[PDB]
Amino acid sequence: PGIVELPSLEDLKVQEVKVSSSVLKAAAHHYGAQCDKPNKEFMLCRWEEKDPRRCLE
Amino acid sequence: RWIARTFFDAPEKNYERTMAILQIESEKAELRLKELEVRRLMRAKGDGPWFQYPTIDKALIDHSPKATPDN
Repeated sequence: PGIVELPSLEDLKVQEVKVSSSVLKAAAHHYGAQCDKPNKEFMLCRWEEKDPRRCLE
Repeated sequence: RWIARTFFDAPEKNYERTMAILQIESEKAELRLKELEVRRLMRAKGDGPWFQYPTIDKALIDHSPKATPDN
């Protein structure tokens, strides 16, 4: 069958949010307040098209 | 002559009866052979409305926003 296409590590490297789970859970509501206006573009992309390797931008 | 007049039938009556009756049963025989040929090809290919055993009804398939994004 037709083989799969995957993006290489020339693109899959964003500087990660290297904080742990405690502070990331504690800072939740203000993260929803100031930011998370443009994340719904990402989440709508992910729910309309069921394909990661598409909405990675 | 009196016996033929009061009891029996004309050969016209019986003759046209035979001819009509052969017309009727020729229709019956042709429909019967055509029936079994239609049945054998309809079982073979399945295009007809007879041999359609019930598959899944898709009305219960309700697409919606789920929990997991990759379904």
